[PDB]
Amino acid sequence: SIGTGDRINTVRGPITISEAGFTLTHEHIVGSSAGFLRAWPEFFGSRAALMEKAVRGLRRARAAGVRTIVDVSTFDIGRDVSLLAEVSEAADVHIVAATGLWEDPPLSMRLRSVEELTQFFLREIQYGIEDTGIRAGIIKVATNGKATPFQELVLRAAARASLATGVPVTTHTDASQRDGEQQAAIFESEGLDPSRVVIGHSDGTDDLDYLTALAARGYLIGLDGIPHSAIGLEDNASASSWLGNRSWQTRALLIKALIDQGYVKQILVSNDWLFGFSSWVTNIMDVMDSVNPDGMAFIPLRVIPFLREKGVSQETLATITVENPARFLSPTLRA
Amino acid sequence: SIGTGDRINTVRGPITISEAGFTLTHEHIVGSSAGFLRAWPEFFGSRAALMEKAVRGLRRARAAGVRTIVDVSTFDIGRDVSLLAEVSEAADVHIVAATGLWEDPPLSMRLRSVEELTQFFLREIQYGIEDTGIRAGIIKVATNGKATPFQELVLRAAARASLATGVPVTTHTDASQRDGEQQAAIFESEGLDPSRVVIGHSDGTDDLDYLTALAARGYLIGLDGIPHSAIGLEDNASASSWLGNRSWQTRALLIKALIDQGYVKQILVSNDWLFGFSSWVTNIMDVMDSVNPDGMAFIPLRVIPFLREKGVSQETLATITVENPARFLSPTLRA
Ligand SMILES: CCOP(=O)(O)Cc1ccc(C)cc1
Ligand SMILES: CCOP(=O)(O)Cc1ccc(C)cc1
Ligand SMILES: [Zn+2]
Ligand SMILES: [Zn+2]
Ligand SMILES: [Zn+2]
Ligand SMILES: [Zn+2]
Repeated sequence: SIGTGDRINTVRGPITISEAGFTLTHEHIVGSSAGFLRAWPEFFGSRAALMEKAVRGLRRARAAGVRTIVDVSTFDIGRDVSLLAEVSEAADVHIVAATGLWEDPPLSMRLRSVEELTQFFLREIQYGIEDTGIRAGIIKVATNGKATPFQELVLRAAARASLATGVPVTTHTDASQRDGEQQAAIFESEGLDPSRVVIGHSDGTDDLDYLTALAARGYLIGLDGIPHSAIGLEDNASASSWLGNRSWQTRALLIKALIDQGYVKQILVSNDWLFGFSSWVTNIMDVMDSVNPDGMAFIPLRVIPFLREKGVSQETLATITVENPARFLSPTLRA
Repeated sequence: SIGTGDRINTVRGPITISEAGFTLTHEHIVGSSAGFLRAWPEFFGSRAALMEKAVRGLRRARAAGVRTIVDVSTFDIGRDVSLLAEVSEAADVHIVAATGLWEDPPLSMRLRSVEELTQFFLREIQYGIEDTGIRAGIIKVATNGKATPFQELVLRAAARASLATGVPVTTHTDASQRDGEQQAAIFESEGLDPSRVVIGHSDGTDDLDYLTALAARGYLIGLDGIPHSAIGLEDNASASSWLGNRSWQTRALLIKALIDQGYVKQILVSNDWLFGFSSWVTNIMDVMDSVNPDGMAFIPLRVIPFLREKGVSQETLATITVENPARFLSPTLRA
């Protein structure tokens, strides 16, 4: 009970590699902000309504074959690990929680040094989140174009926490700006092995030069938003820029491109779904649920059959959906 | 137990006007960020260390004559009303908690409409903060120069919540940019009476044209940071720009200027002290405590005697420190 060791931390305790099964590596129960669900639960109808909706969605994902999700909600996404543990137990789906910082850190984080941030990320991996004793199994970081000075520190702190514990790093990018190239430079400057990093939102680009430049160095490629656009604060007239300019089939075909290039063991697929979403326009969930009623079951019910139709084998899809997440999540300095 | 009515809400329940006594109207137990004390209590040594330090400081303030403080920490300052109630009971000092939003709201707040924000502020005044049942007795808002679009909505929502409940509004300004002039315009556009508003950090300027333009319309003037600079994110080489360019005597003399102009009933004085401070550089509390060891007792131990030495009567100082805060805090549409 003291030490990361080799099992994977979930919000209901450690699991073996063989228990993870079919794993969605980039998901959210709720996309929110620190403190917001505790301060304003009625925003979501109620906490009970959100919890019940998440249990129904995870039971639908489980019926389609999902056994684990990685909830990549950080502190500043409003991660509530008590809600994750309740939903995990009710749905009988393992949930891996995250540490790290996304793109909305408050001043009490933004003023911290790289050493202080490393202490905070290590707290959440090695000791517990808040007073719950629940430990993170992944470290989430973010850029949106060139890193801000503080995001460079977050990247470096995530590398240090990974180098101490063997827990991997998952990134948010603006893939259209090729952020993974700067993220890789910063991680490598700290000595992190690329096999401990997934460069996320990588389905937000069709640039195979960018994607293969990352995979060739050993990074995992997170094709993690297949049923929806790589969304961002476009201001002006954003709202339901949800679906995106590109079809889900176009994003899914990147999975086949990377298989065809030899990178089957470096692909991680997901929906980047959520059951509540306060860090966006009001009623965004009506739009999301009308467009993708399968929610987190979209990957197994629609993307897997589509790839089979395109000639990808069941064995190759099991490597992507079962073997890769287990190898990636199992703590190590080199996977 | 349902309804604002006429008593003042504190973190230990309603008090009468006569129970408030000598009141500091702009203070903080902790200056932080939402969720931060729960997620990283070791930043402050521990939660117990911060709590004990706050109890010692409030007992020193009580020994100097203070009976109530108004903790103007919002959601995004990391207000923890359970910590306030614990400290209040241990120190035997009443604490009035705040709703509203300061200058660090997260995306889940910044994307909300004026109606949604009003619902949130009314929740915290009329129902309770989080699941505590503790109700706010004041609404805190902020600008730093020209209002952002979202800060205009916060100002308007604060006015609407005040117009429904009679709870007053307290503002953060960059006084050097005369923000209170735009804040007054926005409040008045919603129908709020100026007697329900204190324009804070007004000791951050020597501009008597600005200060009297506000007082002449009926606003209260918050001379609320006497022992320290009106601090802000100056970046570059901020850190210990704590003391400021102006002396505490220069700020205190604004109190006498406004008395001499006829505005004794519109002055509110405070320290704007805190016992922990994570929304600033590390170890800022060492600097603060070395420079002002009297903490929240600075007003009664140093500013009151200084004003007496300058010819202000004990009766005039009781109006400022006892009568004005009771009249201001007691819920009403017109004070
Ligand atoms: C909840 C975090 O979700 P995400 O996967 O980064 C998608 C996302 C949500 C909200 C904003 C402002 C940008 C992007
Ligand atoms: C805790 C809120 O305190 P304040 O009175 O506005 C003084 C203040 C603190 C922190 C920053 C970044 C600006 C100003
Ligand atoms: Zn993201
Ligand atoms: Zn996400
Ligand atoms: Zn302020
Ligand atoms: Zn303050």
